[PDB]
Amino acid sequence: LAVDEELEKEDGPPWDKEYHEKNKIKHISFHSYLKKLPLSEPDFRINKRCHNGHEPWPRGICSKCQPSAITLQQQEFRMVDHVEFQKSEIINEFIQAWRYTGMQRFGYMYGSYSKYDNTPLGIKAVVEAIYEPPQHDEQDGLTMDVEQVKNEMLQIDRQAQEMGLSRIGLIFTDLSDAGAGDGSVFCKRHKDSFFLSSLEVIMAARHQTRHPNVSKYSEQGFFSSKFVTCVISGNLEGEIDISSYQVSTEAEALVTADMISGSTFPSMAYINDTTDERYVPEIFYMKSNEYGITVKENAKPAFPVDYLLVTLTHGFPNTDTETNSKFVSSTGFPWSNRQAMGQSQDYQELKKYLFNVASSGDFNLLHEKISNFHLLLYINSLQILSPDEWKLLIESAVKNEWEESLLKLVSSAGWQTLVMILQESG
Amino acid sequence: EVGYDDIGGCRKQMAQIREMVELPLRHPQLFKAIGIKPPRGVLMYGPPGTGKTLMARAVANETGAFFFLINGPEVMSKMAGESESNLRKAFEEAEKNAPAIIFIDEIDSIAPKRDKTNGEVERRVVSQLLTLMDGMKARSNVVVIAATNRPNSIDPALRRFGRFDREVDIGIPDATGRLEVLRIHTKNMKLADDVDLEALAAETHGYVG
Amino acid sequence: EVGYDDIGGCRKQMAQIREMVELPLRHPQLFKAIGIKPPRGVLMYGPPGTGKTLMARAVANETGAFFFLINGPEVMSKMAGESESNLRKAFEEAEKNAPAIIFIDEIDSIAPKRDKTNGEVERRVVSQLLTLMDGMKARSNVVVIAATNRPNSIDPALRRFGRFDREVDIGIPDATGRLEVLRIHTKNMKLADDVDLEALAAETHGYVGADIASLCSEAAMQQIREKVTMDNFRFALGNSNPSALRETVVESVNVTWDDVGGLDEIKEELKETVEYPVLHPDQYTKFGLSPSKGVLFYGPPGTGKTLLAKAVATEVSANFISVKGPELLSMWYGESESNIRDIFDKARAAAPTVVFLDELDSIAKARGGSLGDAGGASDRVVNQLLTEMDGMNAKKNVFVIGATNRPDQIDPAILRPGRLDQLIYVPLPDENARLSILNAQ
Ligand SMILES: Nc1ncnc2c1ncn2[C@@H]1O[C@H](COP(=O)(O)OP(=O)(O)O)[C@@H](O)[C@H]1O
Ligand SMILES: Nc1ncnc2c1ncn2[C@@H]1O[C@H](COP(=O)(O)OP(=O)(O)O)[C@@H](O)[C@H]1O
Ligand SMILES: Nc1ncnc2c1ncn2[C@@H]1O[C@H](COP(=O)(O)OP(=O)(O)O)[C@@H](O)[C@H]1O
Ligand code: BEF
Repeated sequence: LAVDEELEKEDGPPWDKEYHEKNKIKHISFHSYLKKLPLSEPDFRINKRCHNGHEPWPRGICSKCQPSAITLQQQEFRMVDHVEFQKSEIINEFIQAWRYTGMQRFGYMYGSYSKYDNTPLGIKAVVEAIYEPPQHDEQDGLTMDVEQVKNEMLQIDRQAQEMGLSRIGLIFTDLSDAGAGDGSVFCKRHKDSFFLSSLEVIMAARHQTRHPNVSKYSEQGFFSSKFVTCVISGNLEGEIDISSYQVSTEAEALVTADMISGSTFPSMAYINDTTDERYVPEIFYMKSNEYGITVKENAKPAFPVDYLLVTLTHGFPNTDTETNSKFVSSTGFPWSNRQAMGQSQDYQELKKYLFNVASSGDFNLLHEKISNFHLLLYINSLQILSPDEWKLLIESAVKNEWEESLLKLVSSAGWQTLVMILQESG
Repeated sequence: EVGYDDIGGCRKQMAQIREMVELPLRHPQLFKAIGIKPPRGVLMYGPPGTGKTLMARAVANETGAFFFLINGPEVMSKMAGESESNLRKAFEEAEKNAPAIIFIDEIDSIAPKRDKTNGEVERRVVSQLLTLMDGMKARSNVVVIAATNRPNSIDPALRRFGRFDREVDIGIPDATGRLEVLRIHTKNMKLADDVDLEALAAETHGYVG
Repeated sequence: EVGYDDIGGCRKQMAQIREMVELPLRHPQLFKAIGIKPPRGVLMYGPPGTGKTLMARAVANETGAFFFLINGPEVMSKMAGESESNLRKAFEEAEKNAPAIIFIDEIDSIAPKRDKTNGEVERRVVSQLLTLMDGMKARSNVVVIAATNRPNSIDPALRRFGRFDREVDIGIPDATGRLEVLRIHTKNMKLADDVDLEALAAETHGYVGADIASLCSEAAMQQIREKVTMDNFRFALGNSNPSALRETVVESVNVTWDDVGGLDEIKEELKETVEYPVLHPDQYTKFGLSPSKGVLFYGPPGTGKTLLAKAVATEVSANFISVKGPELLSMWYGESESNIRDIFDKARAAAPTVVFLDELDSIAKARGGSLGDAGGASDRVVNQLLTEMDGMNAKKNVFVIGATNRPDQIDPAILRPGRLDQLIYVPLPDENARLSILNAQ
C-alpha cells in the first residue's frame, strides 16, 4: 500500500498530548504512534517453549511467562481517524432496502485509503461502493451461514482488484422505528444504554485477524489491522445518523477467539473459561462507589465493552467541488442479493435500465450509465465477453480519458453480440 | 524429558525425596487414619553442580501430576506491592485441583535473614513467604520444594516443621555414586568398546556429577 | 565488515571459539545422534587492554549470528526492581533472532562472589544469571561469551557444566605475534619503503596488543601534522605509554641507546645466560635442559651497578621491570607480602622479561632470628619471594638480576644453585676499563 510509505517521509512533535486536547482529538494517529517508539503485537496465549524445564502442556506456567492481570484500558491511538463517503445515494439505497421489508440488512464496503490533512499524520478511509452478501434477517438481528458466503467473497475480491478496490469495512442496520408518522426511529444506542452490542464485536474483531495490515516495523509483518466498523443506528433527537467505531488492537487480535462470548446484557459480554485448555488471566476494571470511590471491585463475572472501542468521524463530500467520485452512473441499479425485495432480475432489467441507451445515438450519456459498481459485476458474471475485453471495460468506466477507450470497445465483436442477444430476449 | 532413571546416580538421598511426594499420592489410604499429616516442604542443599536444579524436573515428569516452577529474582519487580502478590499469584493458582507440586528456586538470594539486611522490600518478602506456608489453616494441598547452595544465608524461621523440614543433603558422590553417573549420559552417546568404564571411577575424585 | 582477520598472534585461541560456535552451526547433522551437546559459555580472562569486543564481532560476523552487546555496570541501578529484569530481557531479546551472541562484559560489579554478603541487588543478579542459563536452549543459538579482567573474583558456584565452563587464556602477545597485528592495521594508508616492520616489532616488548593498534593511528596523525615514515612511528613509540610503565612516572623520562658498558669480560657471560634462550629456543629443547635463570651482583655501590641494569634491557627485546629497593615494603601488615605477589605473575604473563633486584641487604637479613634491624622482623616477605622464584608452575622465561652491597647477609636459602646461577663479583674499575667509559659518555 502506497499510503503507508508516504507518511513515513513526513515528520509533521506530532504526538503532543496538549495539542490534541485543544482541537478536541481523542487519540493521535497510527503513524505518530510509530515514531514515538519496536512494534510488537501483545500476545495472551499460553507458551510452548517457556525457557525452562517444566512441561508446557499440562501445567507449569511461571511468573516470567504468565499473562498478567489486564488493567483493561482504552487504546491511545487510532488506525484511521475519519472515514469519508463519496455519494449520498449509496447510503440512501441501503436504507431503501429496510423501507421495503421492514427488517434489517447487512453489507460490506469497498474502497481505498489516502492522506488526511486535518490530523497530523492521519489516514482517511474513502469508500466507493457497497456490496450486499446473501443473508437471513430477523427484526432483532441477523446471522447468516458462515461457510457459503466466505466461498463467495473470494472470487468477487478477485473481481475487485483490477479496478483498485478492496474490502475495507462493513455495515449493519438497527433502526427500531417508533410510529412511522410522528418521528423516524427511537434512540436505542446512547450514553445510558449500550453503544455496540457484544454479539457484533466478535464479528467485527474477527474481520481484522483475517485482513492483516502490512507493516515493516513489526516482527511478523502484520500489526494493527485497518478495518472500520460502521453502523446505522440513529442519533439522539430525530434522525437516523450513522456511527463508526473500531476495535482495540491490544486485545481483539488475540482475545476474541478464545475467551470472549456474548452475554444476555447488551452493555457487557460473557467471560469464558478454558478449564486447562489455555490460561485465562483476571480482568480488573473500575466503577463508582455509592459514597466514595472503589478500587478493584469485581474479579470474574463482569467487564464492559466500552473500554475496548475507539471513535471515528464519518463525512460526506461537498456538492460544489470534489476531486474524484469514480462510480456515479445511476446508483439506482438493482443490487446483488436483494432477494427478499423485488429487485432480483435477469435479462429483462437490461432492457429497462439502459438497452445501450438510444441504440445508435451517442456515447456521452452511455459513459454515465455503465460506470456502476453492481453493473460490471453482473455482466462479467455472465462471462459472455472475453477477459481482455473486460479489462478494457474497466478503463472505460472508472478511468479518466475514456473517449478513445469507449470507441474501441463498441467496435469490437464482444460488445456487438451483447446488444444482439438483448434485443431478441425479453 | 528427564526421569527417575536419568536422575540415577544417588541412592540414599533419592528414596527420601521420592517417597515424600509420590507415596502420599500413589498410596493415600495409609496416611488416612494414622493421625499425622505428610511432610509438606522439601529443602535440598549441597555444593554447586549436583542436580538440585534437575532433581525437581526429574520428578516433574515421573509422577504425572501438576508441576510448577518459580525462578529466584524474577518475582522481585519495582512496585509498592506485587513483589508479595506475584508470590501470592503463584500460590493461589496452585491451591485448586489436588494434588499439587510447586518448586521454588534460589531461596538464598531472595528471602534472606531478617536482622542481617537493610531493605524494606526484604522485610515483606520473607513474611509473605512465611504466611502462604502457614496462615489460617493454610498448607492443605501444596508441597513446596526448595533448592539452594547456601543454607546459612536463609532466614532461621524458614526451616520449621510446617514449611521446610526433613531437609535432604545432596553431597559429593564418590563411594560408588560417581560410577552411576557415567552410565546415564553415555548410553545416548556412541561408545566403541575398547576400554572398561570402571577404571574411570577412581581416576579423579572431586567430580560432582 | 571484518571477520577472522582483525588481530594476528593469538589465533589458536580464536580457533577454539571457531570450533565452538561455527562448527555446531556448519554441521548440525554431525551433532545429532552423538549424545552430549557442546558447552554454551566461554570466560575470556586476561588484561583488559584488548577489550574482547573486537574479537567477539569477528566470530559473530563470520557465522552470521546477531551481536547484541550489553555493558556491565549499566544493568545495575539503584531502584532494585529493573536490575534483575534488565538482564532477563536481554535473553528474551536474543531468543527471537536466533542465532545470537550476548557477550556480557566486565563481570566484576555484575555477578560477584557471595562471600561478602553485602548489598541485596548484588546477591540477586548472581541468581538471575543462575536461574535461566540452566534452562537455556540447546543447539547453539543463544550462546554467551564472557569478558572479565580477573578470573578469581566471579562466583565459583556459577560454573556448573553450562554457564561458563570452557576456560581460555589471553595474555600478552609474544614475539612474532605482534607482527601480524601491525600487518592488519597497516592494510590501508600504506607506509613508505624506509620504515621496516620487523624492526618495529622489536621495539614493542610487552604491549597489550591494542596499544600498538592505537600507535598506528597516533603515528598517522604525525604525518598529517607534518604537512607515514620511520620517524613518525619512532615519536609515537615513546608517547604510547604502555601498561608496564604506566603506574610509575619520574619526570623527565630518559631512554638511552649509546650505552654498551666497559665491563666486557662479563658482557659475553650475560649474553650467554639470559640472551641465548630468548634468541635460540630450539637448542635448549633438543638438549633437554633448563636455561639459566638468575644472576647476582655484589661489591662497591654505585660502580656501574644500575648501568648494567639498563644496558641489558635496551639490547634485549624483552621489557624491563625494576623494583626500587625498600619501597614495596610498607608498614601495613598484609599487602607488604602481596607486593611481591603482583610483580611476578605480571612478569610471568609478560614472558619473556627481566626483573632487577637491588639493595638486597635491606629486606633479607638472611634468616636472622626472630629479631629485626628496624624492629619489624617480618620473615614472611623473604619466604614469599623464596617461593616465587621456582614455584609449582610452568618454567617461564623470567630472569632476575640481583644487586647488593655486602654479601654477609646473602641468604643461604635463596642460594640453592637452581635459583641463582652465578655468584659473580664486580671489582673497582681499572685503568684499561676507565678509558672505555670516558668515550662512551
Ligand atoms: N545424577 C546425576 N549425577 C551427576 N550429574 C547429574 C545428575 N543429574 C543431573 N546431573 C547434571 O546436573 C546438571 C543439571 O543440574 P545442575 O546444573 O547440577 O543443577 P543445580 O546446579 O541447580 O543443582 C547437568 O549437567 C546434568 O548432567
Ligand atoms: N592483539 C589484539 N588484541 C585485541 N585487539 C586487537 C589486537 N590487534 C589489533 N586489535 C584491534 O585493535 C583495536 C583496539 O582494541 P579495543 O579493545 O577496541 O581497544 P580499547 O580497549 O582501547 O577500546 C580493536 O579494533 C582490535 O580488534
Ligand atoms: N668506572 C666506572 N664504572 C662504572 N660506572 C661508571 C664508571 N665511571 C663512571 N660511571 C658512571 O657512573 C654512574 C654510576 O654507575 P651505576 O653503577 O649505574 O650507579 P648506581 O649504583 O648509583 O645506580 C653510571 O652512569 C656509570 O656509567
Ligand atoms: F544449581 Be541451582 F539449584 F540452579
